[PDB]
Amino acid sequence: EALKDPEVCTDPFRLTTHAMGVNIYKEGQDVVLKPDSEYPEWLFEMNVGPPKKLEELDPETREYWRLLRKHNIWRHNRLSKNRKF
Amino acid sequence: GSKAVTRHRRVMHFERQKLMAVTEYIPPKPTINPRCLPPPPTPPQEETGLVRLLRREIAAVFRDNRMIAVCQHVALSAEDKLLLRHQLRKHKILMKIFPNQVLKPFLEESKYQNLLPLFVGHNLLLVSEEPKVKEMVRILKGIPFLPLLGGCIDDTILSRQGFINYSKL
Amino acid sequence: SGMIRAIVRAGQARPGPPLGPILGQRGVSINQFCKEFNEKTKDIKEGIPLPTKIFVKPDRTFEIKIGQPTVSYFLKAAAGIEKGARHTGKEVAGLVTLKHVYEIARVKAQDDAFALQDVPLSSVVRSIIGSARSLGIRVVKDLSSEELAAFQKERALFLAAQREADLAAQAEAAKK
Amino acid sequence: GVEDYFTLYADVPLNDMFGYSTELRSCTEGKGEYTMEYSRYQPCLPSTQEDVINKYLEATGQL
Amino acid sequence: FKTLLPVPTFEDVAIPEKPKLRFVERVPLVPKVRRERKNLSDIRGPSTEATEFTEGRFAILALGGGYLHWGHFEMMRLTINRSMDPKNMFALWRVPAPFKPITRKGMGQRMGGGKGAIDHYVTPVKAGRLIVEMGGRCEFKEVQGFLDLVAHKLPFPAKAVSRETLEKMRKDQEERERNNQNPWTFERIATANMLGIRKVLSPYDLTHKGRYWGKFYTPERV
Amino acid sequence: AAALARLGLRAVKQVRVQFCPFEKNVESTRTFLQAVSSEKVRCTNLNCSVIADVRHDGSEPCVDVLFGDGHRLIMRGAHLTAQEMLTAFASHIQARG
Amino acid sequence: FKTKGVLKKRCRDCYLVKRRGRWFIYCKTNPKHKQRQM
Amino acid sequence: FREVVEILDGKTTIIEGRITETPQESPNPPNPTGQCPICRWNLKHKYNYEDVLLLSQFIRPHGGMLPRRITGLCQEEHLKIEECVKMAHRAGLLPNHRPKLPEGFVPKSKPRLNRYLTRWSPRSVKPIYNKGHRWNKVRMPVGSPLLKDNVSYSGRPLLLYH
Amino acid sequence: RNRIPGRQWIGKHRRPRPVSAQAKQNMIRRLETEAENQYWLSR
RNA sequence: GGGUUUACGACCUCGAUGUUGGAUCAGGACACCCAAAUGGUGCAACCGCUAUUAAAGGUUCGUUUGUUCAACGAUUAAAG
Ligand SMILES: [Mg+2]
Ligand SMILES: [Mg+2]
Ligand SMILES: [Mg+2]
Ligand SMILES: [Mg+2]
Ligand SMILES: [Mg+2]
Ligand SMILES: [Mg+2]
Ligand SMILES: [Mg+2]
Ligand SMILES: [Mg+2]
Ligand SMILES: [Mg+2]
Ligand SMILES: [Mg+2]
Ligand SMILES: [Mg+2]
Ligand SMILES: [Mg+2]
Ligand SMILES: [Mg+2]
Ligand SMILES: [Zn+2]
Ligand SMILES: [Zn+2]
Repeated sequence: EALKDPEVCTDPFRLTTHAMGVNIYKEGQDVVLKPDSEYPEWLFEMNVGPPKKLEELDPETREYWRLLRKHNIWRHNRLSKNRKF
Repeated sequence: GSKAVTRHRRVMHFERQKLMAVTEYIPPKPTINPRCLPPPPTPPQEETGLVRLLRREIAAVFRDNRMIAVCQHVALSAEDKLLLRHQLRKHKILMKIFPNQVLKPFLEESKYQNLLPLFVGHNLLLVSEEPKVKEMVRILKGIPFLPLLGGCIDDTILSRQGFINYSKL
Repeated sequence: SGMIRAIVRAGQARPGPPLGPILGQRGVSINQFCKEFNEKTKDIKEGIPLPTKIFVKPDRTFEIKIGQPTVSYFLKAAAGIEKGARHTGKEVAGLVTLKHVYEIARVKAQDDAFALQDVPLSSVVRSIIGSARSLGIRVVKDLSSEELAAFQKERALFLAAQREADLAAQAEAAKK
Repeated sequence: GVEDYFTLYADVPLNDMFGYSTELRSCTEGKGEYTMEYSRYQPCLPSTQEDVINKYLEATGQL
Repeated sequence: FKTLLPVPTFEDVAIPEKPKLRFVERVPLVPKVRRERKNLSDIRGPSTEATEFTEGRFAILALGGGYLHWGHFEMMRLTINRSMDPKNMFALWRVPAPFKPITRKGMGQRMGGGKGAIDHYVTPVKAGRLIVEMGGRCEFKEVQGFLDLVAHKLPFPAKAVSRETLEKMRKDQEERERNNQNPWTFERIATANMLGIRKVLSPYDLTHKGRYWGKFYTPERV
Repeated sequence: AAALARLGLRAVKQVRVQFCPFEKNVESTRTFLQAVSSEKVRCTNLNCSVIADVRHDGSEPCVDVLFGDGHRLIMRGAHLTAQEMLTAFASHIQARG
Repeated sequence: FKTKGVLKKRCRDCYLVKRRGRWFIYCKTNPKHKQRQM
Repeated sequence: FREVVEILDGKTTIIEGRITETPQESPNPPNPTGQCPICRWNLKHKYNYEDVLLLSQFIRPHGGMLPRRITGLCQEEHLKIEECVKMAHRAGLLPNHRPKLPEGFVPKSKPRLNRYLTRWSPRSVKPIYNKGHRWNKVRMPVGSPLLKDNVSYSGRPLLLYH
Repeated sequence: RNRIPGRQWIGKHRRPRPVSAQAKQNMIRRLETEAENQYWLSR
C-alpha cells in the first residue's frame, strides 16, 4: 500500500525528454513532449509565480472584487477566533 | 481612625455625601426628543465600483444578446446545477444571476418595466445569441419543478405559452 | 445510504480499514466491493491512487464512479520526487515545466468535475499550477536540459542532511 | 482487519494491562478478544516511577 | 446583497524581535535592606506617568488604584504569551519590576515591638495608568476579547482599550464636564470654600475635584 | 425548507403549484414553491411528483397536494403568507400521515 | 442544572429564556449545559 | 385584516385567505410633523395603565402584542406600551381579550385577587420574609420604571418602590 | 436580625443613611446664598 | 458573605460575669446525614459523585483516655 515505484528512471534525461506520469494503463506508452511549435500562447501568457495583490488590481474588474471577498473572509475568520461556542 | 486609602470604600461623611449628591452630573435634555422628530436631510449615498460594474454588465447583457429569458432559480443540488450548466453550454446558451437591488432600478429605468412582477423571488437570466427556444424548452421539460417564467425574444416579451408558441413556430 | 468518497490504489484495494468499517456500517459487502474495484482497475498501473465515489442505495446496492488519478501523484511523478517538500515555499521539492503542466491538464480534463464544468484548458492549467505551488514544486517556463539534474543532486544532498538531522533530533529528544 | 472484524495492534504497558479482560468484552458486548506478549522495555513514566518509589519506601519502612 | 468593504492592511508595523513578554523577578537583584514606610500617595490620585501610548496600539487601562505583585505578573505573562500571536503581535510592559517592600508579622505577635520582616515586593499603580501595551498587525476585537480576561483578573478594575477608545472616552468626559447642567460643581465649591466644606474635604480634593476617593475612581462624577 | 426536510415528506404523492408569474400576489406562492422544491425535500423522497403550472390569465394561485392517505389538501393561497402556508401544510401532513 | 452568577452559552444550541424570575440557559443537544442564574 | 378560513369537506381541507375592512387613521392629527404615532398625536408622557382606549388600538384579540415593524412606534414608547399592556392584563382590564375555552371556563377557581399597578408576574415573586430594617429596607416595587417621565400635575415624583 | 456592628456612626461599617431631597434643596439654597454673597463681595 | 478555632484591642464587670468535660432539658439557624421532589453524569441496573427546593421528626449501643477530639466492635435510613 504505497505509491507507484516507477519514478524518474533516468532522471537527468528521461524527465527532460518527456513526462512519464501520463501513462496510467499498464500498457506503457509515454507521450512525446510536443515542443513549443504545438502548444498555444495562452500556456505561456499566464502567471507562473506569486499571485497579484489587491493594491495592484484595478477596482473595475471582477478578480479585484474576488480577492476583496477572499480578504474579507480571512478578516472575519481572524475575528471569529474567540468563539466560546 | 482609618487610613486615607482603604478597601472598604471608606464610607464618607454626611456632608460629603450631600456634596456629592448636589454635584452629581445632570445630562442635557432637549425639549423635543430628536428621535421621532422629523429626520435631518438625506445623506445621499455614493455609487460604488461593484454597483457600477453590475450596471455596466446588465447594460451589456441587454444590449448585445437577443434571447433574455427569465426563470425562477430553483434551489437544486450543485451537481445537478453543473449538469444543467453543461447541457446549456452544449447549445451555447449561458445563465446569469443578478441581485434584485441592482436589477429592479435598472429595469424600471429602462424600457423593460413590464418585467417587474417577475423578479420578486429567485431569478435566473438565460442569455442566448441567435435564439433557439426549442432546445431550451426540451431541456427544461426534463426537470418538472423548473418552470419558465417569461422573457424577451428580440424585444418581444412573452410568457410561458408565448415561449412555447415561439418554439413551435 | 448516500455518497462516500475514497482514494484507493489501482489494484491494492484490501478489505480492511480505513475502507472496511465504512462499507460495513453502510451495509454492503467489503470483499465484493474489492473484487469490483480490482476487476474495474485491472488495466491500471498497480500503485497509483485515484478518487472514487460510492453511491449506496437503501437496498444495500452500490455503484462506483472512478475519476482521474490524484493530481498530487501526477505532479510528484512529473517532478520525479516520491514525497513532497515539508516547508513549502522555504525549500524546493522538484522542477516541472509548462509543457508538463499542459500535459497533466490534458490527461486530467476527462473527469467528472471538469466534464460538468465547461471550462477551457487554461483553468485546469491554473489549478495544476496552484497544486504544484502547494506541493512546493517550482514551475519554470522552459528550462530542461541538465538543470533538472543540477538541482536534483543538491536536493538529494539536502534531503540526506535533513534525514540525518531528523535522526539526530529524535535521538536528542529520546535522551533528554 | 478482514471483514466486520478489525485487528488492532498496539503497545500497552503491562502495569496498565491488568483488568483489561473485564473491560474489553464489557465495552464490546463480549464479542472482543485480545492476545498479547512481552515485547520490549522503555523508560517509565514519572507518575508511575514516583508511585513505585513510594511503594518501595513504604515496603522498606523508612521514607 | 451587501457591499464589499475593504480590509485594514498593515505593512508599516514592524514586529520587533522577542514579541512575547519577558520574565520579571519577585525580588530585584539588589533587595532593599532598609525597610520603608507604606506611603499611600503612590496609589491615591490620578496617574502622572505612563498615561499615553508609546509604540503599541492597545493597552490594559486601570480605572483604579492598587498593588501588583509577582503572582499577578506571572498570571498576565503566562496568559498573554499563550494567547498572543508572536508572528503578528507583540507586547510590552508599562510598569516596572516590583520594588516596594511590604512588611509582615507572624501570628501570635502582639502589637508593637518594632517593624516586621520584608515578605514580598509590589508595584504601585494609580488610576488612569496603562499596564500592558501591545501592537502589531491585528484588529481590535480579538485583542480586546483576549485581554478582557486579564483586565478582569487584575485587582483594580481594568479595561482593554486602544488609542481610539481612549480618545473617545476622554472626549466624552470633556463633553459631559462642559455641558453639565447644574451650576454647582465640586471643583467650584472646593476652590471657593463654599459652606465651609473644606472642614470635611481633604487638601487633595482641591485637585481630585471629587473624582478620586481613596483608591477608587468613578469617571461618572464630572 | 428545513421543516419539510426534517418532517419526513416520504408520505406524499403529488404536489402541484398553479400560478401566473405576471400577477401582484405571487411572492408567497413562489416562496412556497421553492421551499417545497428545495434539494432537501427531493432527497427526502424520490417517489413524489412536484409540478409547477405556469399560466398568464389564471389570476388565482393555488396549491394541490394529493397524498396516499386518500387526502387532497387544496390551498388557494392568494393573500396568505408563505410561512403560514408552509406551517399549515406541515401541520396537516403531520396530523394525517 | 448548574447554578451560576454569570450565564453563558457553551454551544450554538443553548437558548436563554426568562422563567420564574430568573434566567435559564437551556440546551437540548447537550443536557449538561443547563445553567440557572442565581 | 386578514383571516384564515378552513373548510373540511370529505377528507379535503380548503384553506383560504379573506381580507376584511379595517378602520383608518383619524383625518386631523394634532401634530402631523411627528414621525412616531404617539409622538405625533402628542400622547407622549400622557398614557397610563388606566387608558384602555389607547392601548386597545394595537393588540391581538388574544391579548398578544403587535410587532413594532408593523405598528410604527419608536422603541421607547413601544416598550412603555408593552409594559402598560402587561400591567392592564394583570390588573384585570381588557376582559374581551382572552382566549375562549368552554372546557376550562367551567371549573371555576379561587376568586381573582383585585390588583393594579403591578410590576412583576403573579406567579414568579417570592414573599419577603426578612423585610429589612429602616436603613436596609426591602422596598416593594409598584409600577413600571419606564413611565417615570410622565407629566406630574402634582409635581411630586412617582413612588416606583413602596 | 440586622445588627449594626459597633456604634451607629463611628465604626468601619456605619449606617447606610442616605441623602434626601430636603437636604439637597437646603444645600442648593445655601449655595445660592453664598454665590450671591461672593458676588456682592467682588466690587 | 459568616463570625465556628487561634490571635489581635482591653470597651462592660477583679466592694466576684464561679472555670472543662458528662446526667436531664432542649430552643434556634441550614452551610441537609436520613427520610421527600427533582437536573446533570465518563448514570447500563445495585452501589456511586455533585447541584436545586425543602428543618414538622430523628440522628445508637460499648472498650480506653477526665477528656471535646481520637482508634476500634456491632448495627441502623442515618450516627450532620
Ligand atoms: Mg484619623
Ligand atoms: Mg479585576
Ligand atoms: Mg459601629
Ligand atoms: Mg453596637
Ligand atoms: Mg461568639
Ligand atoms: Mg483583629
Ligand atoms: Mg458595665
Ligand atoms: Mg473580676
Ligand atoms: Mg454588686
Ligand atoms: Mg432542638
Ligand atoms: Mg437551603
Ligand atoms: Mg434523601
Ligand atoms: Mg431538626
Ligand atoms: Zn448547549
Ligand atoms: Zn415615537
